[PDB]
Amino acid sequence: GEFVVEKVLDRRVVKGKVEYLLKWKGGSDEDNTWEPEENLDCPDLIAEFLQSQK
Amino acid sequence: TKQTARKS
Repeated sequence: GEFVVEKVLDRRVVKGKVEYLLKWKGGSDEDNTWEPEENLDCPDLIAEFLQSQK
Repeated sequence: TKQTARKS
């Protein structure tokens, strides 16, 4: 399903797909999941994370 | 806007 995202935590590539580590709203740190970029509809949170690397 | 994502 589609859930609200609280923060993007990390980024990786697995089997040719870009993935982002998502912290879900209402979920805990145990609920974080890696989701491919096609699953993501949180551009503001993605950009904040990438800008936050550097 | 609403920050959402699909969960696999």
